[PDB]
Amino acid sequence: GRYIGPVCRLCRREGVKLYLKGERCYSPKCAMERRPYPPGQHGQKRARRPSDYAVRLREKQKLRRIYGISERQFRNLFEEASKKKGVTGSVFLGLLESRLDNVVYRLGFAVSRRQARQLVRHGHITVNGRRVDLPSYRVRPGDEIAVAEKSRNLELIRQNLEAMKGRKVGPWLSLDVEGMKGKFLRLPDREDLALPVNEQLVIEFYSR
Amino acid sequence: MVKIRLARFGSKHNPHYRIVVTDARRKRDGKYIEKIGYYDPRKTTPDWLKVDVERARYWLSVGAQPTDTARRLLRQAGVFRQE
Amino acid sequence: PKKVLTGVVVSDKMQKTVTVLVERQFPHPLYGKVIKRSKKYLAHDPEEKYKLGDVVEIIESRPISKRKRFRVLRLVESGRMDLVEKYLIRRQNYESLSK
Amino acid sequence: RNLSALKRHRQSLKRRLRNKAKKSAIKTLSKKAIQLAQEGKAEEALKIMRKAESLIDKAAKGSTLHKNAAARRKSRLMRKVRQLLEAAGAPLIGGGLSA
RNA sequence: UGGAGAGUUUGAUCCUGGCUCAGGGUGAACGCUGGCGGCGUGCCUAAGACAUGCAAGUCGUGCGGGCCGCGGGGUUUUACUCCGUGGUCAGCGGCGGACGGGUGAGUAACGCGUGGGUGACCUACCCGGAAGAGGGGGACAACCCGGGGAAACUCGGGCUAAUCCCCCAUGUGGACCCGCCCCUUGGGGUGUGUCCAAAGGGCUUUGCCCGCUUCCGGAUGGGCCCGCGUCCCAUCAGCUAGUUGGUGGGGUAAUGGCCCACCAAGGCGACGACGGGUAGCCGGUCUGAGAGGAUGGCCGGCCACAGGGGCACUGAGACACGGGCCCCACUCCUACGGGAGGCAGCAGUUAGGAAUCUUCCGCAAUGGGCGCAAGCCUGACGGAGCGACGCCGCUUGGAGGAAGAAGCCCUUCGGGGUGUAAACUCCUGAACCCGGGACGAAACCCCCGACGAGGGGACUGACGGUACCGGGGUAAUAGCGCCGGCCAACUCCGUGCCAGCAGCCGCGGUAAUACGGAGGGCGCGAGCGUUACCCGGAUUCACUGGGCGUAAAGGGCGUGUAGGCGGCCUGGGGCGUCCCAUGUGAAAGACCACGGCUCAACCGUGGGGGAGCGUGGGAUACGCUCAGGCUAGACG
Ligand SMILES: [K+]
Ligand SMILES: [K+]
Ligand SMILES: [K+]
Ligand SMILES: [K+]
Ligand SMILES: [K+]
Ligand SMILES: [K+]
Ligand SMILES: [K+]
Ligand SMILES: [K+]
Ligand SMILES: [K+]
Ligand SMILES: [K+]
Ligand SMILES: [K+]
Ligand SMILES: [K+]
Ligand SMILES: [Mg+2]
Ligand SMILES: [Mg+2]
Ligand SMILES: [Mg+2]
Ligand SMILES: [Mg+2]
Ligand SMILES: [Mg+2]
Ligand SMILES: [Mg+2]
Ligand SMILES: [Mg+2]
Ligand SMILES: [Mg+2]
Ligand SMILES: [Mg+2]
Ligand SMILES: [Mg+2]
Ligand SMILES: [Mg+2]
Ligand SMILES: [Mg+2]
Ligand SMILES: [Mg+2]
Ligand SMILES: [Mg+2]
Ligand SMILES: [Mg+2]
Ligand SMILES: [Mg+2]
Ligand SMILES: [Mg+2]
Ligand SMILES: [Mg+2]
Ligand SMILES: [Mg+2]
Ligand SMILES: [Mg+2]
Ligand SMILES: [Mg+2]
Ligand SMILES: [Mg+2]
Ligand SMILES: [Mg+2]
Ligand SMILES: [Mg+2]
Ligand SMILES: [Mg+2]
Ligand SMILES: [Mg+2]
Ligand SMILES: [Mg+2]
Ligand SMILES: [Mg+2]
Ligand SMILES: [Mg+2]
Ligand SMILES: [Mg+2]
Ligand SMILES: [Mg+2]
Ligand SMILES: [Mg+2]
Ligand SMILES: [Mg+2]
Ligand SMILES: [Mg+2]
Ligand SMILES: [Mg+2]
Ligand SMILES: [Mg+2]
Ligand SMILES: [Mg+2]
Ligand SMILES: [Mg+2]
Ligand SMILES: [Mg+2]
Ligand SMILES: [Mg+2]
Ligand SMILES: [Mg+2]
Ligand SMILES: [Mg+2]
Ligand SMILES: [Mg+2]
Ligand SMILES: [Mg+2]
Ligand SMILES: [Mg+2]
Ligand SMILES: [Mg+2]
Ligand SMILES: [Mg+2]
Ligand SMILES: [Mg+2]
Ligand SMILES: [Mg+2]
Ligand SMILES: [Mg+2]
Ligand SMILES: [Mg+2]
Ligand SMILES: [Mg+2]
Ligand SMILES: [Mg+2]
Ligand SMILES: [Mg+2]
Ligand SMILES: [Mg+2]
Ligand SMILES: [Mg+2]
Ligand SMILES: [Mg+2]
Ligand SMILES: [Mg+2]
Ligand SMILES: [Mg+2]
Ligand SMILES: [Mg+2]
Ligand SMILES: [Mg+2]
Ligand SMILES: [Mg+2]
Ligand SMILES: [Mg+2]
Ligand SMILES: [Mg+2]
Ligand SMILES: [Mg+2]
Ligand SMILES: [Mg+2]
Ligand SMILES: [Mg+2]
Ligand SMILES: [Mg+2]
Ligand SMILES: [Mg+2]
Ligand SMILES: [Mg+2]
Ligand SMILES: [Mg+2]
Ligand SMILES: [Mg+2]
Ligand SMILES: [Mg+2]
Ligand SMILES: [Mg+2]
Ligand SMILES: [Mg+2]
Ligand SMILES: [Mg+2]
Ligand SMILES: [Mg+2]
Ligand SMILES: [Mg+2]
Ligand SMILES: [Mg+2]
Ligand SMILES: [Mg+2]
Ligand SMILES: [Mg+2]
Ligand SMILES: [Mg+2]
Ligand SMILES: [Mg+2]
Ligand SMILES: [Mg+2]
Ligand SMILES: [Mg+2]
Ligand SMILES: [Mg+2]
Ligand SMILES: [Mg+2]
Ligand SMILES: [Mg+2]
Ligand SMILES: [Mg+2]
Ligand SMILES: [Mg+2]
Ligand SMILES: [Mg+2]
Ligand SMILES: [Mg+2]
Ligand SMILES: [Mg+2]
Ligand SMILES: [Mg+2]
Ligand SMILES: [Mg+2]
Ligand SMILES: [Mg+2]
Ligand SMILES: [Mg+2]
Ligand SMILES: [Mg+2]
Ligand SMILES: [Mg+2]
Ligand SMILES: [Mg+2]
Ligand SMILES: [Mg+2]
Ligand SMILES: [Mg+2]
Ligand SMILES: [Mg+2]
Ligand SMILES: [Mg+2]
Ligand SMILES: [Mg+2]
Ligand SMILES: [Mg+2]
Ligand SMILES: [Mg+2]
Ligand SMILES: [Mg+2]
Ligand SMILES: [Mg+2]
Ligand SMILES: [Mg+2]
Ligand SMILES: [Mg+2]
Ligand SMILES: [Mg+2]
Ligand SMILES: [Mg+2]
Ligand SMILES: [Mg+2]
Ligand SMILES: [Zn+2]
Repeated sequence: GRYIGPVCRLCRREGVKLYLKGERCYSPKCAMERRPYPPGQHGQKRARRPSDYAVRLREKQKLRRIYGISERQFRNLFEEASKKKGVTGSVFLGLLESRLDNVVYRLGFAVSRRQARQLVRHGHITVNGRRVDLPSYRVRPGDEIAVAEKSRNLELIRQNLEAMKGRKVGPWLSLDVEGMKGKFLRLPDREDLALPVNEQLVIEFYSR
Repeated sequence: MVKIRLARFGSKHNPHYRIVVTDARRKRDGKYIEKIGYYDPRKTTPDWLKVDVERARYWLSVGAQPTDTARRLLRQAGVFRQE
Repeated sequence: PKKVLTGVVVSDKMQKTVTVLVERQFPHPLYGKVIKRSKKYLAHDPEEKYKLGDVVEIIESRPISKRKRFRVLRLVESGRMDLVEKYLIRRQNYESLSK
Repeated sequence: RNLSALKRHRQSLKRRLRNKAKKSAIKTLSKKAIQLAQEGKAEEALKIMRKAESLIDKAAKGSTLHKNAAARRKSRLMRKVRQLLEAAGAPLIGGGLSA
């Protein structure tokens, strides 16, 4: 499914500016920079005080639509995190960040997460030399996420890695722009992520 | 008679065998007496064949009969080597 | 180990056989209360040595007959007719509840 | 329209007649000897008991009168014979029975 | 490393209380929709009825033949006959047909689970050890002849071989009676007496191989017995004649009242007998914070069954699914006399049903049977096919793109919404098109060595030109439910207690956010809903964890049986209780870690577990028991 369709309507409905197109969510064209109200005929009307279930559902939907992961994989990852020892929320965020498509996005190979998903699915991304075409692939600490030697001549990768010159990467990632590769150093901490999501709200949403 | 044979435990197109001591009259995946090794025919890992040599020698001393494949795998593990 | 029980001879009216009543205490599986159950075993007395009221040990044995699978190991203590009277009163109460 | 395992059936029939015969002899001889043990004719009694024991063991050679059931029949025969001669005495021929 | 509640009785409140919802689950079915792959899974009903094919055979290295054919001999020719050889056919004989496979009928039971007993037992093949195999004789098939029958098939006569059957001998040894010793249920030893053994075949031929016989042991498999546990109804309270026990027998591998004679009058039951109903049981599985509740499909273990009922034969082993006999129902053949048959084996047909698959491929892999071996058989199995039935992975594009096309819907007529959504611009390349193209497969076997160890060599792929790799390469399925509250999502029109909706509360009789349609929105997404069922919430059968003055609930009262419960002190026992050690707790599953399919599902390896029960030892505060003592309870 992948929800494929309009994206900045989620930028509007969630009330927080999301980055689903990469660019144009920074440019004054996101429609969140100019239309912050939710979509539909009844978007500009006075909003009623939402229920607690409303708040938790909206927060979980925000966190899910940020990564573009379906409800099935999302709930499975949450249950997997809850089975493990440690804080459920931080482990859940580390699991979501460990996805191959999200790592490709974080490493600057793609401008958006869905563009990264298409780059992975089409075999333009390799892991430790071997080609991997699975967005749900879990990257372990130490894996070298590289670009296919046959794909390093493509225009989009040239553009993205030409813009990545001088740009800093996450504290848990390393980037080699000349070799067009990177390394997943460690699992990111909660302080490492600046996501506008309260993970405890999602934990309480699935606690029901 | 009691025999030393292989039992199939992997999934479809993914065969994984247990070198096992069991009565011949039972099904090949049924209740065996003892697992004395394991064998991976596709060589997926560097350790794709392990045999408990002393236990195999015991079961051969008491009168177990291995299959041709089982005897081959045991011979590869030096069960019969008397050098 | 062959099971060894201890009970009371409550019937010597058979030939070379005695009815040994054996009690046992155990906690209830759900309610935890220590409850007391009992069972009568037909034990082999090849010498008619044991009489009514005798508290005797009983040993698991090769089957002597149908329902007779135990022998009398030894005599724990001599005739105490109090437990026999208790059993007989428990049996006599059955005639009072018919219709 | 059936398979030739019927052969097995045929064989069984033969073996049946092979077994029923031997047993029918043994029993017969047994009775005879016991009669002579009741009437006191110890010589002929033991002389026939020897042949009966021989037939018992020979039938035990095959599948007719196989494992220690044959020893059971021999035991009962020799016991009954020695007991019946003890009601008369004089084990003349001194055959199967030990001194 | 684990626990959420909400709606609803009232004008309003608190409580009690039921109903309902949010969650998870399924061998599912039904509606709408429906793209790919991997792994799983798929008659829950009629244990109804079945066409058809296959599913259990194999050994010429146990034995003699028939038929068809060839070659070489004794003969001058003929007749007759001898030897060798090929194919085929059954027969005699051995092993296997008791495994594997199917199913849940029946069973409330030593059936199963669990822990023990067997001094009361068996175990073909296999392994280790000791010893032996001498001589003679006989029969039935095949085959030949004749008869009966429509058939199935059957009867009589005659010839013959053997690893077929029998006799005598040898007695390593074993079996039995009796006696003695040890041991203690029928265990082990010893003496006399008696009884019991055998089979040959093949060669690389006088030396080995496959075997045979007796015995002891191992190993494996099993039989029987016992403690404890195992659903509902007491609107089932009394049950029992082989019934309970004894003696002696029969029977079995073995105990047993299993069976039979005779004798005794016992045995069972509110601690639920007997009866009725229901139901294979378990490892596990689903749910649950747990306790518990529910369940026993796939896989694994044990049981039982093979159209219904009964029964023996053969055998190490069967009361024998594809063996036999009889009775019953059914179907088919029938010359009406009589016969044949048994998918709950694989696939398939039909019936029933809401519903459950291919009359597929293969002997390559693993396993099984027979054989020295070659090899043969194997619908066990390994695969493929069909079905969103489940689980997992993936696609229907990515980026740029207006203060914002049209259409459509609202509207204070200013405008707002569908919405960067689209068209479009650039980019990648699902599908597909080619080429390469597997792992799974190295053993049996052969050669060297010594038919050993070791070394070497060769054959063999159903899946399948599939997986996978390389190149080329097209923007290229989205649906379903919901939007009054519980519960995330609102307007317009139509309708007018009509048509309808509805899990619960409830909505509609003129302007319905609840009906129907539209626009918009919310939720999931190759799925979405519905129905059914289970657990959950439900502390609503309350052990954890509830109650009974007025909400459902104290018996009308007493006397008292069983049962439950028991003041203070000392001691003995150690039953409950507790502790240590040890055995048991199969595997799979669950948990954790690492690893293999590009990830996952799936799978492999390792680790950790654990109640219960058995055994040995220990503790004695409490409960228990026994013995004694005290007076505060009780009675006098
Ligand atoms: K009575
Ligand atoms: K209220
Ligand atoms: K004949
Ligand atoms: K002797
Ligand atoms: K044994
Ligand atoms: K409990
Ligand atoms: K059979
Ligand atoms: K390309
Ligand atoms: K070799
Ligand atoms: K490519
Ligand atoms: K109308
Ligand atoms: K409506
Ligand atoms: Mg956690
Ligand atoms: Mg946790
Ligand atoms: Mg078996
Ligand atoms: Mg190795
Ligand atoms: Mg060796
Ligand atoms: Mg007692
Ligand atoms: Mg008496
Ligand atoms: Mg008796
Ligand atoms: Mg046959
Ligand atoms: Mg045969
Ligand atoms: Mg006669
Ligand atoms: Mg804790
Ligand atoms: Mg703790
Ligand atoms: Mg009222
Ligand atoms: Mg009201
Ligand atoms: Mg009022
Ligand atoms: Mg539900
Ligand atoms: Mg549900
Ligand atoms: Mg359709
Ligand atoms: Mg459909
Ligand atoms: Mg499939
Ligand atoms: Mg299938
Ligand atoms: Mg059925
Ligand atoms: Mg069911
Ligand atoms: Mg042979
Ligand atoms: Mg011939
Ligand atoms: Mg010729
Ligand atoms: Mg002539
Ligand atoms: Mg033949
Ligand atoms: Mg079976
Ligand atoms: Mg019943
Ligand atoms: Mg038991
Ligand atoms: Mg019972
Ligand atoms: Mg048991
Ligand atoms: Mg034999
Ligand atoms: Mg034998
Ligand atoms: Mg031997
Ligand atoms: Mg002859
Ligand atoms: Mg002759
Ligand atoms: Mg002869
Ligand atoms: Mg014949
Ligand atoms: Mg002739
Ligand atoms: Mg004749
Ligand atoms: Mg001797
Ligand atoms: Mg002799
Ligand atoms: Mg013979
Ligand atoms: Mg001979
Ligand atoms: Mg010779
Ligand atoms: Mg009774
Ligand atoms: Mg007896
Ligand atoms: Mg028998
Ligand atoms: Mg009886
Ligand atoms: Mg008796
Ligand atoms: Mg009781
Ligand atoms: Mg009953
Ligand atoms: Mg039933
Ligand atoms: Mg759980
Ligand atoms: Mg549980
Ligand atoms: Mg159950
Ligand atoms: Mg089953
Ligand atoms: Mg099963
Ligand atoms: Mg049937
Ligand atoms: Mg029948
Ligand atoms: Mg029957
Ligand atoms: Mg046999
Ligand atoms: Mg027999
Ligand atoms: Mg049977
Ligand atoms: Mg039968
Ligand atoms: Mg059949
Ligand atoms: Mg017949
Ligand atoms: Mg129909
Ligand atoms: Mg199928
Ligand atoms: Mg085929
Ligand atoms: Mg095969
Ligand atoms: Mg094979
Ligand atoms: Mg299969
Ligand atoms: Mg999916
Ligand atoms: Mg776009
Ligand atoms: Mg192109
Ligand atoms: Mg290979
Ligand atoms: Mg082969
Ligand atoms: Mg040689
Ligand atoms: Mg070799
Ligand atoms: Mg091929
Ligand atoms: Mg390609
Ligand atoms: Mg709401
Ligand atoms: Mg509706
Ligand atoms: Mg419902
Ligand atoms: Mg109107
Ligand atoms: Mg209206
Ligand atoms: Mg409406
Ligand atoms: Mg719409
Ligand atoms: Mg569904
Ligand atoms: Mg419920
Ligand atoms: Mg409850
Ligand atoms: Mg609760
Ligand atoms: Mg209720
Ligand atoms: Mg309570
Ligand atoms: Mg209450
Ligand atoms: Mg009162
Ligand atoms: Mg009392
Ligand atoms: Mg009392
Ligand atoms: Mg006290
Ligand atoms: Mg008391
Ligand atoms: Mg004391
Ligand atoms: Mg104790
Ligand atoms: Mg386990
Ligand atoms: Mg659980
Ligand atoms: Mg991996
Ligand atoms: Mg433990
Ligand atoms: Mg103890
Ligand atoms: Mg003490
Ligand atoms: Mg006192
Ligand atoms: Mg007074
Ligand atoms: Zn945006």
